[PDB]
Amino acid sequence: PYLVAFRPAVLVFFFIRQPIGAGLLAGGFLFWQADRHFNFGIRDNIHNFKQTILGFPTQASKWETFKQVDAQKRAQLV
Amino acid sequence: MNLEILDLSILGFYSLISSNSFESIAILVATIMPVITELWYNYSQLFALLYTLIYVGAVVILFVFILSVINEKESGLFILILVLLLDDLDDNESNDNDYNNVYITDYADWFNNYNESDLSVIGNLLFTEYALLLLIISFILLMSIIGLILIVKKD
Amino acid sequence: ASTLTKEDVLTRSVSVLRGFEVKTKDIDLQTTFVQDLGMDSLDLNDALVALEEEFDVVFDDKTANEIKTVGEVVDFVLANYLPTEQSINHTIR
Amino acid sequence: MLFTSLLLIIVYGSLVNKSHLLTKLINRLGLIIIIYTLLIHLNINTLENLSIGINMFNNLLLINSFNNTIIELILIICILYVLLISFNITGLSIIDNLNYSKRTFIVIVLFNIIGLTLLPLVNDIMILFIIIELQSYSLYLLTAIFNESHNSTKSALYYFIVGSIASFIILDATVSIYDDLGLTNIQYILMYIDKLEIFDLLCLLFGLFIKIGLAPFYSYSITIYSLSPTIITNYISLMPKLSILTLIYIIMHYINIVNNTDLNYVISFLILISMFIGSFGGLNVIRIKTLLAYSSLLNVSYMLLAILSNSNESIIAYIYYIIQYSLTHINIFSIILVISIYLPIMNNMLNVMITKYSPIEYINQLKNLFINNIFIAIALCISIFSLIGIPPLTGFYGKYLVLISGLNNGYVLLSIVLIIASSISTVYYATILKVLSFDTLSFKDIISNNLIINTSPENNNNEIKPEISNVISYVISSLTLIILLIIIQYENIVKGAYLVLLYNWV
Amino acid sequence: PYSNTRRPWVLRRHIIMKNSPTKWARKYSSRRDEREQEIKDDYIRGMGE
Amino acid sequence: MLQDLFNNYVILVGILGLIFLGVNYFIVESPRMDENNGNISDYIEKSGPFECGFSSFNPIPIAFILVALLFLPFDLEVSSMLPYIVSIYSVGIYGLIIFILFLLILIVGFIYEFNTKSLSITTILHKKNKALVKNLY
Amino acid sequence: SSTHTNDSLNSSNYVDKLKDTHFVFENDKLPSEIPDVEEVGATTAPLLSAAYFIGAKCQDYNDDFMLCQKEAKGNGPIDCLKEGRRVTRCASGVLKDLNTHCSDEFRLHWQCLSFSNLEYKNCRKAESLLNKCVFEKMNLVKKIPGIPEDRQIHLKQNPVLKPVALHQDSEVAFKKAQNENSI
Amino acid sequence: MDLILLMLVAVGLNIIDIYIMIEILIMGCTVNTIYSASLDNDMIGLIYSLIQIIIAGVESAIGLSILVNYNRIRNSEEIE
Amino acid sequence: METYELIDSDPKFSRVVRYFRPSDYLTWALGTIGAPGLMVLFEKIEPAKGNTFKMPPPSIMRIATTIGFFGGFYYAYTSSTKRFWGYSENAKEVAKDRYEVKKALSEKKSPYGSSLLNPYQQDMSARNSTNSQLLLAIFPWFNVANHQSHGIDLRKYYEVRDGEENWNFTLPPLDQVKDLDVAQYKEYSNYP
Amino acid sequence: APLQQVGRHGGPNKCFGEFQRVVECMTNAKHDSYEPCNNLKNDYLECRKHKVERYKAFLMQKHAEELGKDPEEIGAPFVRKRRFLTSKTLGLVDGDDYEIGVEKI
Ligand SMILES: CCCCCCCCCCCCCCCCCC(=O)OC[C@H](COP(=O)(O)OCCN)OC(=O)CCCCCCCCCCCCCCCCC
Ligand SMILES: CCCCCCCCCCCCCCCCCC(=O)OC[C@H](COP(=O)(O)OCCN)OC(=O)CCCCCCCCCCCCCCCCC
Ligand SMILES: CCCCCCCCCCCCCCCCCC(=O)OC[C@H](COP(=O)(O)OCCN)OC(=O)CCCCCCCCCCCCCCCCC
Ligand SMILES: CCCCCCCCCCCC(=O)OC[C@H](COP(=O)(O)OCC[N+](C)(C)C)OC(=O)CCCCCCCCCCC
Repeated sequence: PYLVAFRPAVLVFFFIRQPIGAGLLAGGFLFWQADRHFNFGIRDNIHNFKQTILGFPTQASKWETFKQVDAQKRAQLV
Repeated sequence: MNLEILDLSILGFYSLISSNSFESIAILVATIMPVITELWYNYSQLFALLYTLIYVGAVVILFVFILSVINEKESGLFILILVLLLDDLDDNESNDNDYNNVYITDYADWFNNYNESDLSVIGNLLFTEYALLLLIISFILLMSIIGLILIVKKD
Repeated sequence: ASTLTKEDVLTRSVSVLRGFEVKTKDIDLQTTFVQDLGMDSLDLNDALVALEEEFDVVFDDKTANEIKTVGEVVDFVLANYLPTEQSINHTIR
Repeated sequence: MLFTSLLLIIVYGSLVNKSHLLTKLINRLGLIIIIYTLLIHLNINTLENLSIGINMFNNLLLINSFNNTIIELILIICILYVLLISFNITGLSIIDNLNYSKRTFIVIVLFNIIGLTLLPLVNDIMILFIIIELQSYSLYLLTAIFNESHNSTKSALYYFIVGSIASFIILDATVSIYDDLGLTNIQYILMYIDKLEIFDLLCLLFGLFIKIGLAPFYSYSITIYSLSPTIITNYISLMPKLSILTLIYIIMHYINIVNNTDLNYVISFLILISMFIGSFGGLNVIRIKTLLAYSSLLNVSYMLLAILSNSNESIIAYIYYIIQYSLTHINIFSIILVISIYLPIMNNMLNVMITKYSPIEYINQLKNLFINNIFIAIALCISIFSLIGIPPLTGFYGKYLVLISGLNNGYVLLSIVLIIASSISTVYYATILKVLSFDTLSFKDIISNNLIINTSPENNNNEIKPEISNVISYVISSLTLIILLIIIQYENIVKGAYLVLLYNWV
Repeated sequence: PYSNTRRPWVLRRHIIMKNSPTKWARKYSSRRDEREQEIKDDYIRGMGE
Repeated sequence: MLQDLFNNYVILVGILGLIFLGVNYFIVESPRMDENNGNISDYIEKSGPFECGFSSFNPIPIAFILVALLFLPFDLEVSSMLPYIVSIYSVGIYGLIIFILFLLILIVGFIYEFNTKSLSITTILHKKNKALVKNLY
Repeated sequence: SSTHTNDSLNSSNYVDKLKDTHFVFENDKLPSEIPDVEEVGATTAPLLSAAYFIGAKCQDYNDDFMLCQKEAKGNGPIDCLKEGRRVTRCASGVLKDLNTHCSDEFRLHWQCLSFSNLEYKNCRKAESLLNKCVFEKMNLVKKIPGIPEDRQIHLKQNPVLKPVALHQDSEVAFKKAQNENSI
Repeated sequence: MDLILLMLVAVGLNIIDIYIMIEILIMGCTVNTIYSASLDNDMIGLIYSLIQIIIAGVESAIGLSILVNYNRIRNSEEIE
Repeated sequence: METYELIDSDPKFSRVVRYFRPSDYLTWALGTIGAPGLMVLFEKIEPAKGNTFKMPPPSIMRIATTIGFFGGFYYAYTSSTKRFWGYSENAKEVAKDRYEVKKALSEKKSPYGSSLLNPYQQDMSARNSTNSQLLLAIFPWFNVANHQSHGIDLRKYYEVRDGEENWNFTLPPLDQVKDLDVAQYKEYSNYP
Repeated sequence: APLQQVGRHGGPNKCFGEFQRVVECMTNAKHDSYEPCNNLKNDYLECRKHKVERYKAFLMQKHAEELGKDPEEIGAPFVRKRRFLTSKTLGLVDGDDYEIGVEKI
């Protein structure tokens, strides 16, 4: 609970000490906070790019895997 | 709007621009406090306190104790910002997409009529079930007490 | 380690000597100080102290009245050159 | 026996005055404590009853006939080690007073022995991370025992930093295994050996690889060993490997349950590199301790080939190898600590500075040892020849048995490389033997009263005064003939290796 | 109450505290997920039979 | 249970901290008001160290440095007795006997520092005396 | 104890914010084939007041429900629903009985408990009135198993631990019955 | 962007700075353990965390004790 | 292997010391005086100072006896323990153990004894001390509690072996002996 | 054998019961191999992480999109703020939407 009290002081001292640097790191922080608020889909797609290149099981691959299982089982009944 | 993220972004900046041993010590405190606070909420309140009583109360004020006996002497801004912005793109330490983006719940039960603190259980196990761990740790602390004297005491 | 050699002292010695009133601009090992350069007590002390500021070697009282040539100073620096002790940060990290 | 008397020595140590005679006699009490521990241990522990493996202390520690033997090995090497400080090695006070100044030298050793013996027995991750620290800290304290020295302290600071990184790597792997399974005990984890992430046990070994100095982490071990005093390097370059190679073998025994092919390749990559660096490394070096540090890396490389293969022939190979390399390492460092009395004295060139901590530091300080003390030189030559692998010395069977387990499991590449690195290494073991004897006849007619041994006064000039202490000379003589004459008892001793079991049973 | 079960932000966003041999394997190696994906896939393959 | 009231208190103290910072920057009279002679940065004479008036140009002893280092063990000992405080009953006699052992091991550490006099600041650099003795020849 | 869990409301809304906790309702009901039952509608103070009286009246039915759990071998919630309704109906019986027989003494007790942090030691006077009235209308006697009869805590004449603040209604009702009933 | 070893830039350029980084790294393993112990509702994991805090405390003392003796060595002339 | 009868897989501290054969005290006798002797013998093999024999300080002869005393006890303690586990000859001990256990059962008292530990702590104190002697060289630990996880079947004390019919013991069934698992859970299966 | 998975009150936690049945299955003498206990080990890991269960929720969320179903009409209604668990939302007959007291119990 100590940071909640110390947060008002340090944020003030971040803009006073390094005003140009403060306007970016705080400004950049608000972008991603807004991005998740507004479902911009950016950080999600930056994430999906990494999982594709590094061979991870992506979200799209699982849903494609379900389609292959779904399409196979349905024709098995016929 | 998790304000925990902003604080780490600041700490991820002063760590790169740290110059003298004043800055590095302040990194340790500025790492402990986000640890202590995020544990006070969320996961475990008992260990949010156990950090402060031991980390800050024993080691960190011993860090600044010895540092006053050591020494006090002495790319740009766009690269440091560029390093942070690329480093900030991915922040999912795990890669189980189902385990991250799906929420769960637990069902409470009334069987434990003997409600006790998490520290009482730890004492009830560390002092009875795993007494050997406790007695070895005492032995290690004994080694340090004799160890620390022999290294420093010249005579 | 002592990275100074005899030539390194000799090459940089002239530049300091070129910075003070010298009768001849030709100075080498054989060149003297009082005779060739016409330096008296106070004149010679400034050059000797100046070489202490560049070569970072202190000349004692025993050698004070026993200096007669500029080759001796150049050879003296090698016998009396050490690197200043570096703090724990510089040495190992 | 250790815990009861270690506390007695700690209290008794500071009660009496600080005098080198009282410290030395207190060091002997350290020898008596270790001797009793061995008798008490051998009395209650047998190979027949420990074949199954007997859980102890709420299943925190598990002991079987394999870990039991290494505990007996650790205690015996320590008994020979304490003879280096409990008795005179050279006799001259100038060089032997370094071993008697520090009172807490023996206390720290007994702290490490408790850590050394319990490390192979760990059966839970909670006690693994503790016991590794009890041993690890005892190393850092030991390396810094001589705080007046500048090199010894800088060794411990360098040792502390790397050892802490290795501890964190070990800690992180155990936390990762705990996060996947939620269990702590290793026997509980064995149930889920097919469902945990197997590489987390590799991350655990990468922590243990750092502590024994395996390439590419070899850099610090060579630096540390070359700097610490010879009395210290004899203990920190051998003991940590005794109690960690055994733990690595037990973990590798568990990992081979699934027989992961990817994990063998990564470890084989480290084994292959270590033989390269351990062989080509020592070709161009001038320090004797740096050479033996590279020899240690190569012989750790050979043993890890047996551990990786991990079959019924590996136990026979690893048990025999660890015993023979330990005695040989004691034999060489016992000789180097004694032949410091033949050093010449000036009456300059290169301004070579020799300190009382490491009187023998360069290989060329062994010159004319064939002339000064021929019997000692032959003991040194025999010890050197064992590491080369000249049959029928103990060293030859060590490589013969490792190759049997290595080739039995399909390690054809590593076996051929192990042989090439055995041939390359022979160059810088022959250099030691060239220094001793190759100039004997050109220096047979020499006038030299300028030895260190010549400083001692002549007591009677009639009675025969031996040049060396009784105890230290007898240890060298006992170990020299064991290496040379092992051919007699080899068939019986190897039979003793057949009986060692690690969950083989049937 | 339904909630998430993610690690603390300081664990996965400190410039130093997020670097360890096992954390890099979690974050950049597919070996853990490929095995643990098969169990999930087997849930749907084992229904119709 | 329920710490929303405590949370607001933590917020209030944090907000109250800035009020200590900011109130001075607004209440104080500006430099031109008192003497105008110079700003804090410009007034080097005032914005300088105090050394009793005269201008001048911590290598602490071993004991002070040794007391600080020994604080770390003994503090971990005390702070590790917390589990026994909240469970002194349930562990019963077995915990009590374990607890006493956990101290008797640490008493030997206490005993060891007592005998060697490691804590004392010590005075060896000075306070030396000798007895004058005639040397008749 | 007060540790953050995933089953009930945690300490502060910040904890809910960090965990992104959602409080989820279910609009369905129990399936038709499962017989309906009227849940007990008493809060903490009434139950803590009547915990022992519920035990005396429902002792055979508490045990069967808990014995059913043991014999269900981990399948308790589905294999002990029929037994679960027996305990609920018996518990509702006592609360209704205390409401039509000892209504005055009942409210005096649990209102004392709400006044004094639900601690049983702070409402002895409001409890002695309730025990006597219950024994004369429902034959239910409070008993604490395991110890002798004459060592039960609520019968101690001089308890060492007394409330800091005396309840006024407890004192008035005690003194009102001090001379009238206990002549 | 950790595979480029970015954390080495964030470390200071003194021996005391290396000590800090190790303790931060060890603290990362405790926070993970408390994460695992709490979610599983396991008190065995919280015992492990208590041991990690205690053990990592001792390692801090031994490191600074060595560093203080090492630093005293350079300024150990003591001529007066 | 030279197995024998398993008297007690977790022998109690008081019973291990009681069953010390006269040879076992002799071992303890040797170890207590062997340690001062070994210090003397070491000076014989090589003196600490000089080249001549010099008896070590009387102060050292006192501490060495203490090390030998606490050292020689464990050799006796380990020798006695192997007779309980079945690793050593225990014909003498089996006769003694069966007589006492039969006497305990005959008097309607538990063979193990009354305990101050609740049923969990008895189980916990079994796991901590059982087989601890295998590490008694490294550090001490003893079974000082009256628990019941001794790894035996008490019916082996019912049947009468050779040379035991003279004791004239009468043994009640196990469900009537104080302080036993089978005769404790009569009201609640959760509590003794 | 040492305890694992001890809840915060000193007794077994949620996933200990599934842990005990694995230990009983493995150490039993009747089993020739460990093949029988393969499903028991899969349940224990399911209890701790619910990874398979979370996967089934991922499909249901994904599948609800492709048919055009809206989570408002299929999902479970929820309240996100702990001070707005109003008595009207709770279903109390006389209840009103005012904020409930969560400042101090
Ligand atoms: C927005 C995105 C942000 C992403 C953050 C990270 C950005 C990328 C940073 C560099 C990434 C390089 C490493 C990539 C991940 C590690 C390798 C890996 O996990 O595999 C991924 C990739 C291909 O793997 P793949 O075949 O698809 O696996 C599918 C199996 N079903 O494996 C590869 O083939 C990669 C090629 C690696 C081989 C060449 C490099 C190795 C040789 C140089 C190593 C450097 C020296 C190290 C020496 C070791 C020390 C002993
Ligand atoms: C109550 C909050 C008060 C905050 C006061 C400082 C605010 C500045 C922001 C620092 C906090 C960011 C986290 C990084 C830790 C500090 C590392 C650092 O470099 O601090 C820099 C600080 C400002 O100086 P600056 O000009 O910006 O940098 C070049 C200085 N030659 O120069 C310094 O070296 C700091 C001098 C004071 C050191 C006091 C101890 C450090 C602060 C501990 C309490 C703050 C806890 C962390 C709060 C933020 C968490 C992310
Ligand atoms: C008929 C039976 C005979 C049996 C032996 C047959 C094989 C012998 C092989 C010898 C052939 C090469 C040796 C002679 C070539 C000269 C090499 C050399 O001197 O270095 C050249 C080059 C740099 O040039 P420079 O330094 O200027 O040297 C000029 C010398 N004229 O520097 C280089 O190019 C060095 C190349 C890099 C080093 C690569 C090392 C890889 C491993 C090489 C084998 C080592 C063994 C590996 C396995 C054992 C250890 C694990
Ligand atoms: C009775 C059965 C037990 C056998 C004795 C065992 C211990 C030896 C003590 C004897 C007394 C003593 O050491 O006396 C001292 C002698 C002689 O010393 P020196 O070299 O001539 O020195 C000069 C002495 N002056 C001045 C008297 C001449 O040293 C020896 O004998 C050394 C023998 C080495 C020990 C052999 C035992 C090896 C055991 C191996 C098990 C792994």
